[PDB]
Amino acid sequence: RQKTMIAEARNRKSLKNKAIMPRSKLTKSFGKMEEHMSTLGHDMSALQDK
Amino acid sequence: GRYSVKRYKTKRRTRDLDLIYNDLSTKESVQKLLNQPLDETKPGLGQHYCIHCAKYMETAIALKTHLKGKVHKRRVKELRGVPYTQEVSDAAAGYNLNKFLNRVQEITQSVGPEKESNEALLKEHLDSTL
Amino acid sequence: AREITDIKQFLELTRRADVKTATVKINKKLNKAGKPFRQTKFKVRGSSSLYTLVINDAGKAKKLIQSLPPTLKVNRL
Amino acid sequence: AKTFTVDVSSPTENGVFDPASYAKYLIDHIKVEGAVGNLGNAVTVTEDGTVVTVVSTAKFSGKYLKYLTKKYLKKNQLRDWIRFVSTKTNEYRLAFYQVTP
Amino acid sequence: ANLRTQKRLAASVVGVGKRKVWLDPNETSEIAQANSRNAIRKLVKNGTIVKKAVTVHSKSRTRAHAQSKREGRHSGYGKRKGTREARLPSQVVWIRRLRVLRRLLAKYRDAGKIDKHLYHVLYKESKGNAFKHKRALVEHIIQAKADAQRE
Amino acid sequence: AAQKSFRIKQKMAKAKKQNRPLPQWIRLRTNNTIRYNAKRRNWRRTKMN
RNA sequence: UUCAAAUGAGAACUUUGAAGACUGAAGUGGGGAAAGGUUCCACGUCAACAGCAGUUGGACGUGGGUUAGUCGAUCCUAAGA
RNA sequence: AGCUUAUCACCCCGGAAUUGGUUUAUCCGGAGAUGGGGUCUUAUGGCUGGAAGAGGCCAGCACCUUUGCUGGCUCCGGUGC
RNA sequence: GUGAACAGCCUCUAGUUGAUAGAAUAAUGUAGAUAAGGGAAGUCGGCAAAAUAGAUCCGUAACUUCGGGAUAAGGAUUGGCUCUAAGGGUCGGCGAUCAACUU
Ligand SMILES: [Zn+2]
Repeated sequence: RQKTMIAEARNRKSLKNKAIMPRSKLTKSFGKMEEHMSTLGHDMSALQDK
Repeated sequence: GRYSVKRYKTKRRTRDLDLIYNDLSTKESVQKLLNQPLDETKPGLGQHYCIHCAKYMETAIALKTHLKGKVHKRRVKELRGVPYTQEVSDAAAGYNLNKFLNRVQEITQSVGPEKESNEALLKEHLDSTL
Repeated sequence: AREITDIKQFLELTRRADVKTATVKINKKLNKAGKPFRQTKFKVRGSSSLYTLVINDAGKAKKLIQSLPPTLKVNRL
Repeated sequence: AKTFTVDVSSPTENGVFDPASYAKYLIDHIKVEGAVGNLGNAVTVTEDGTVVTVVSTAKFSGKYLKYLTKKYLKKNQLRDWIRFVSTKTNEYRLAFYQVTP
Repeated sequence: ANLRTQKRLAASVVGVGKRKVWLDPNETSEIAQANSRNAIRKLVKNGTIVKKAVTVHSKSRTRAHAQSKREGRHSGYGKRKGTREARLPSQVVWIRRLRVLRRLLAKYRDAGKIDKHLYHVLYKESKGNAFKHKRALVEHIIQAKADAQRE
Repeated sequence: AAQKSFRIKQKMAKAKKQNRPLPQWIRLRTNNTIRYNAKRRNWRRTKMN
């Protein structure tokens, strides 16, 4: 999984060109963080309300 | 490519450290090459000949600057141990082991400190004359 | 643009009869390095120049505001 | 001395974060005059449950605190959803990003 | 559609080049409706157009190499490629040295460690050489004063 | 240029006001021989000195 | 040079985004003089032109746009007329 | 814009060999040096006014707006053939 | 940034990604590159190519209008890492303190 993380970040980064966008300004879906936090082992009953 | 091809030609071939070992081994060999009568063709007219780096310099000061250098120390640090003959090459493969081991203990006992003392006499001779 | 030290000349300027407008500015400043305090800048708009008075002590500043003439328009902040 | 104050209400309420693990990370990974294990009378990390608090007589800065907190969030896989921000001077807090449905 | 004018205007508003500014491809009609810098500003603040922070140029390697140079590395004959003069002029060296020697003698004369006549001969001797540095000048001064009081 | 004289600018203004196609209500006229503007000008094709 | 989407009857060539590269401060940058003269900008827009293509264009059709007591000319004289 | 600030230059005192002062570069001095005090040009810099109210960096909050409004920070330094 | 350097190489800001495309990889060409042993037997002719090349040190002939020739020629070296020494300024009646790259 460490090697998989490295391989993912290799594609994700591309840093010598264009300065990865900040997350302050972007917006993400709901469902994505559902999957992420379920995989991490949390539950989303406090977020579904919201 | 060009560098290896044009440096390591058999025309420009140098003098095979085995033989430099066999030469620095004994007294008469080193004194002969320190004496080296006047030859019109040799670079330094004979004299000023380094034996480790089998090379004729022009002058005493060119010998000094050669000895105060890493090109000399490369060779002296290469020539300390045994000289890697075909005996070693075949003893590694399982062939004439006892000959190799006799040669090894012979160098360790007899020939090693012989050559070391010869090198030390050479060094203080050169440092005193230069 | 010009600074003033005296008070009498600021009053004369307020009563110069070519002044229509003034303005008070409040700044928060630190003294030496040390303590917050309230600087006040009384600016008056002449025809050619803008005259200004720097008052560090608010007590004297508000008494200056009182002694200002009444017809003169003033602008706060 | 110098005091710094982090708030952790937002993630802790929705159940992604535990301040005790965050303080357990800080109290060991904070460096003084070199490496870990020199917080002798100089630094005090203490939690309440909603607010973590640091008090330091030694060299310590809000950028260092942010660096440590972002490292912890990357450890627990929270960098891509939470940000450490300043609300007032030396008063910081964790906040979710602008995720909308 | 064609958001060329919008990219240009967003660059001119934000104060960067077009290579930075970013248009979310989902809000295409909302961006194409815009034909004014006020509208572009609205789209800047609402989060439809952002700034794309700077492409980095780090100096960790340069600072490390400079630190090794301070420590006395990467300076040998294989790294030297210009003459000693081009690297450091002897005129500059002599200027430093002579200013130093003049300043020292001035301070000694003003303090009273030395008289104006010995100052005068030392000035011209240091204008010439035979005083290689502060140490040699101080030692010569000490020898002079010692033989003087000996006389 | 950009520091023109008024003579040059006046000639330029005449050229701008001339730089048009032909109106359509002239096609519809009794005994109309004209079908295009043969004295039309473009900055890249011909120069007007 | 490439990938997806959008537009469109139609996309190797247009737009956006995602990548990879280039000019590398004696620039493929930012401004000016001479010359040019609206080529600037917008809206529509493809018959002809852009030695392939074209939904694009310095093209085609219609409009908008150049604000000075302080920048310049204007004034002075130079070689000269 | 106000106050202050300089190399050269100049003024008063005084009268110099045991010749002294001095530039990286050797010139200056009884036609008055060194030294002590002072005067001037104010290019140039420093403080203040202009001026933080501007601009910049962040944080928000309306979310129904084709302009919606608040809060914080904007400090102190260092170095060179 | 390297480096003596506005050289050459890479990069930041800003800008561009324009020059008809696709599939194969025959000869002959255009632009380059390598080659055993021999080394100018080639050719009108060493054309062209190769070799040399920067910096430190040693050393440098005839001739000379005494100014040069001269980088004559010909030789020893060059990395990295850890160290030593020397080279300065400001204050205190030798010390405290600060700082740069040159050997
Ligand atoms: Zn040798």
